[PDB]
Amino acid sequence: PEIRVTPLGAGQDVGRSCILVSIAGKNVMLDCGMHMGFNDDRRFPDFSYITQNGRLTDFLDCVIISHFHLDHCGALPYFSEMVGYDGPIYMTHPTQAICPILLEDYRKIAVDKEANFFTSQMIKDCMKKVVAVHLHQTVQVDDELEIKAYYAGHVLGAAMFQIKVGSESVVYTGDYNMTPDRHLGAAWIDKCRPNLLITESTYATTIRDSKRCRERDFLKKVHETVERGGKVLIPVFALGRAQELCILLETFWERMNLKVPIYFSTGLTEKANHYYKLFIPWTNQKIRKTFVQRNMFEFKHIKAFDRAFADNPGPMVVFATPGMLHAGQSLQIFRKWAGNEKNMVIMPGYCVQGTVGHKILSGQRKLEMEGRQVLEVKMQVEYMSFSAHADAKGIMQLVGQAEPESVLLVHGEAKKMEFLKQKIEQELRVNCYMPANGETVTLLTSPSIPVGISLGLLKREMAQGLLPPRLLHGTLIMKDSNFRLVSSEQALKELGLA
Amino acid sequence: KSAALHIDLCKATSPADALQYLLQFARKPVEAESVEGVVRILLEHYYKENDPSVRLKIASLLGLLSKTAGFSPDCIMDDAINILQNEKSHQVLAQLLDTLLAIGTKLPENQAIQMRLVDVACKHLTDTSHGVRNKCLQLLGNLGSLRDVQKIIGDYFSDQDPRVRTAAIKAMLQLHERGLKLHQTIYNQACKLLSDDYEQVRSAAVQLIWVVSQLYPESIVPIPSSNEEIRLVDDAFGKICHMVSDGSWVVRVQAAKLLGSMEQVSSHFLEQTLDKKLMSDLRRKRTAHERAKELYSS
Amino acid sequence: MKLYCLSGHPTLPCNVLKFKSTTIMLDCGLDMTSTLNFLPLPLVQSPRLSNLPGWSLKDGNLDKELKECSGHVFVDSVPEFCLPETELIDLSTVDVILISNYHCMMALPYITEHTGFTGTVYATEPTVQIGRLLMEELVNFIERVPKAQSASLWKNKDIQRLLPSPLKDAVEVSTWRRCYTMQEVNSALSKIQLVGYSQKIELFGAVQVTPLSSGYALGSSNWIIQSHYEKVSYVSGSSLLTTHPQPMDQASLKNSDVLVLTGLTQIPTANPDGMVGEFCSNLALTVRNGGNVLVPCYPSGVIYDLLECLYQYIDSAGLSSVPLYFISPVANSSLEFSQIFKLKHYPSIHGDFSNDFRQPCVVFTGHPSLRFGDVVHFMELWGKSSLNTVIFTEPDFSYLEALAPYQPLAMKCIYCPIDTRLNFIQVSKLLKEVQPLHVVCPEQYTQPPPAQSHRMDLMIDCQPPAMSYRRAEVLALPFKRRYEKIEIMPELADSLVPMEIKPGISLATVSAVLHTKDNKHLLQPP
Repeated sequence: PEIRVTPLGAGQDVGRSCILVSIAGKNVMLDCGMHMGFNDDRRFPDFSYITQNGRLTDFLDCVIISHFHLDHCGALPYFSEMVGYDGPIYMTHPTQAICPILLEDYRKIAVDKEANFFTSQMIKDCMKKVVAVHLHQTVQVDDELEIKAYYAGHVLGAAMFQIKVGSESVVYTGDYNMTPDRHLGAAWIDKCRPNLLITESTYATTIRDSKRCRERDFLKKVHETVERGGKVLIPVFALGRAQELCILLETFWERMNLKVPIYFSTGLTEKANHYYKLFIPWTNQKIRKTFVQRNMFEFKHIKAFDRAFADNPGPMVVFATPGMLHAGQSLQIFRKWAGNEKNMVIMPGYCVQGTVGHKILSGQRKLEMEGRQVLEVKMQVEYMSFSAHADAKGIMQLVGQAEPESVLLVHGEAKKMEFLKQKIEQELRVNCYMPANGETVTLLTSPSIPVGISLGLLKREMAQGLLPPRLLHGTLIMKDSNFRLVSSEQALKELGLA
Repeated sequence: KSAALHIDLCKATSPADALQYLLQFARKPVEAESVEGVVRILLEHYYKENDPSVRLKIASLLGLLSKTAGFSPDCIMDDAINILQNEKSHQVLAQLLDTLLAIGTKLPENQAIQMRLVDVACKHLTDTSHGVRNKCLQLLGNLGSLRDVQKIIGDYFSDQDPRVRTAAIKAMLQLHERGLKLHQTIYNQACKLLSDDYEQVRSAAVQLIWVVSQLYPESIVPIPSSNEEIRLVDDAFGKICHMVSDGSWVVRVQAAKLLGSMEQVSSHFLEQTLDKKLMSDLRRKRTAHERAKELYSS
Repeated sequence: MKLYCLSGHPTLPCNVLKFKSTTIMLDCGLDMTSTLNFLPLPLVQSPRLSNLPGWSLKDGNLDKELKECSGHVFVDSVPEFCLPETELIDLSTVDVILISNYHCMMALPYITEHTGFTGTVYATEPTVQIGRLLMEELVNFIERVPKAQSASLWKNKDIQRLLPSPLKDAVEVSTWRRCYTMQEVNSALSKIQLVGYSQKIELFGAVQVTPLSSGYALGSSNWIIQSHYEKVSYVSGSSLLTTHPQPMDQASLKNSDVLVLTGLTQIPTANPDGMVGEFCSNLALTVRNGGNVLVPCYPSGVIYDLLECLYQYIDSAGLSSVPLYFISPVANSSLEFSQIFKLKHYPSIHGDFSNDFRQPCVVFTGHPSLRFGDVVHFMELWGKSSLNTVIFTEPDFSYLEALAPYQPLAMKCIYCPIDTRLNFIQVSKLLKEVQPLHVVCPEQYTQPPPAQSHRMDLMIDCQPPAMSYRRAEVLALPFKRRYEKIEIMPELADSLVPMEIKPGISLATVSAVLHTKDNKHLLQPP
């Protein structure tokens, strides 16, 4: 009755979220990722379990993937042919639609950078081995184990998954936002009482209101820039992140409106527009209602921007493509904005992508590119946590609703996690971990044995209960098939001994 | 027509023939003196009939006849009580208890009400019957005095079914609304069940916490509970806040109205409020501003 | 287990299951044949209605409130809808209500706002919304014209005995009520909690209910009510194959102790596909001759299946420039849902429609009943022209009732009823495999249909009990064994003391004490 959890890529390290979980006799991998900022050695978090059993299918019963981010599902196509996995890969319906979109786009950026990467061929192969699981739908993946989705917010398709085989439930909760950000209300999990709760610890410091604070900060920053041709250079790594940026720009225009200039994500913002409109069910309840009665996500400005914002020194509000990548549209945009007063750049996400993340952290003017390029920046660097995620207050709350026997911290930095772990240990009467990459926690539980009573017996004892001391006798019949509890007399009669 | 009806009831060919006739009679109204007629007849039939289905409707009919404007339910409450003692299926008994509650409210005389209450305390102890228990709680609550009643209700506060738990809370709540004064024992009991699994229970629980909070704001809770001693109302306000942040959309609605309605909260605690956690469902959001303005006056 | 049957009609059942100390109202349905019984009510005063005679019932009494059209009586009150009997079982005691299909969930707000009930209705997300816009559609139609002032005044038994055949056959007369307001609709929809498919929503820690996929139109949710020992399965609106909606979950409905089947083909000789084809032919023929086409349909289900075929025929026939004008308030909403999950829709008649009206067209109108809605008015305009046709696509209402008040009509009348719901052969094949021990289904299914002599009737090996109105029927199941889990740290050890009697049987003396927390059982040593 021991459940062994070993993060091969998650744990103390943020990104490459991969967590193997051995509830009873069943192994289940919780994600499989592409840690960014490294040319090699991090395409796929190394697979100890793979090295042991040649075929993954035999060793691994099942794989649940949280959502489309390259962090989580990025290296899901690794597994098409090379390590040769077959079985039900389980994502929510919104996830699986957008998952290939980001897979292929990264595939594109990788080949222009030779590298033995998955072609579209093998990405498609891997995608053909996928089962879509609706929200709050209990699906038995095996005879014994079953998995149920929950609403994780964060993005359309963020599924909080509870793998339960018997009475012991491990509920992973990765990238869940506990506030009603746009496109998403607050993430609800019911009172499962799972044995182990696994959480994202990206924010181990308690934050202000998710929406109001982020509006205030954005507006202030924009106004500050605007004085002398204030530029905008904002990285956006997701489809639903682009929409967020567009809404923020709309808000700016509403409050101010002094400068007409607006820019959009990229050429194919048509697509994002499309996808969001498609999945009305999953979106925030209120937002969906508003959409059924109002127009959603109008944008026709991207094309106008591109030409205007081709290395010229104006006010254009450009949210460029993949900011924290080796190359891309975003890198080009950053190079364009580099070394001018006009320029202000915002890091909307967590801005933790290996080397680029480190550069963001220390914000060194004398920054060195991977190639032999000398770029010196003299713009204003401000970071805001506008990224959809749960603050350390939020983590506390969800721990509350689940109220597990224990918690395990993955997907934050160790320092931050340490403090959070201490807090949770003090606050709720549970013992919580913060394991490193490749380190397993053998958290002992015990078996909870299900047996059937005779209804007569139960009734009688219940009656004894209410008038007040309540000792109850009787025997078990044990065929190992149908464990039953019967009365003294009844058992005697059953086995035929007078 | 009273004696014709008598004849029709027995002449039923099958159990389910009897059932329909009773049903049809339900749909024709009965005057003061014919209601006396039919009650008697319908009791007689009840004795002699072996199918529960029919017994159940007989009971429903009885209740309907009790509720008649002209009718006074005297000389047949004793009969009802007698049949209660010697009945055997929980559904029918619950229906009869419901009839008894109807009878109780029909005439406000002190003596008969008390008799009925005692009868229902007896029926309150019924076992593995979720429904007799609930009906009993309801009736106790409805026919109750102005202490013993209040003390009784806590027993069923801690009951197997959440369905009984709720009923108990509502019963106490009812006792308040007929001009009674609940005790601080009740307060502690209400604080003990604010964090039950079922959504119903939680809804009711805060309702009551608010009730007793308004009853004893001046009183204080001696227990430190990891801090220095503070006011009852202070703690009540706190507990109701927590509920705003609880994991349900309807539990929050309960909290919001009550949080706003709270008075003589200490200026410190009132200032500190996390009532600005308005989010998600926009019904709650709208609701929580309404009372904000009512009490910003204050 | 006692199941109380509270509604007569096979189509809308409202059957209340008392089981494992928890009672469930398996559906809430509004019948609507009573409404077809009353005289039709137009948006704008129609000459005929004003100039109609009485039926000369005489015998003293009423000549005001009974009329005569083509030798058939109607009543000069507002159409009144039959609703499931409320008397046999108290609503309070029926705990939660499960609601299967959006068509079958009407009359929810009657009960919730009229007769006392404090529980939580469980219905899957699509059906709630579709049903919401359908009741709003219904309320709008009856309240467009305030002619509800009048009283029926024919309900008396004596009056019924003397009056003629059409009215005579009302199974209940006294339970008829005028339609609920938009407030009650709102209350009803509010109390519904939206529960997805295959979701194990458990009530009061007693039984586990879950809405399985039925195969029928979007939101069609047959239900299984299991308790770890007895699985009771409820099988309404459960068309096998209807294309787009997720198919019927036969495997999930398998090995059910007690199967209740209620939704089934209104027409046994449906021949769905053929009728769709014929429909489109007829429409085409008439638009070609230059006469107009009228289709009385609802705002979901059948409407969209018929639209996809029409487009295809136009593509194949090149019969363009014939405006397909859909006229209904919630048309807006209807199309929106289709999107979420050359036709021009106008919420308001005498508006965009009037300005854009063209000489030939195919108009899909307000209500199939022909009593309340916009159909009435267009029916009147096109009645007097032989050219113009009316196609009844809807099975709910018999061909002949609509024809009855409007009997002197020139319009060519065509019947093209399409029901995707399981056929009797389909139900027969379903039930061999699903293999349930007792099945409960209305009398209607038990006997062959009145129309046809032939033995198409629903039969199972176990000879299934026939339901009926006001019939409380008790099936033959007593609970024999119920679950109880064993403690981990204290109990397991002491209760792991087996003493072997036989090779395959062991015996352990178990002593503990039981806490009955939230209706669950746990034995642990004191």
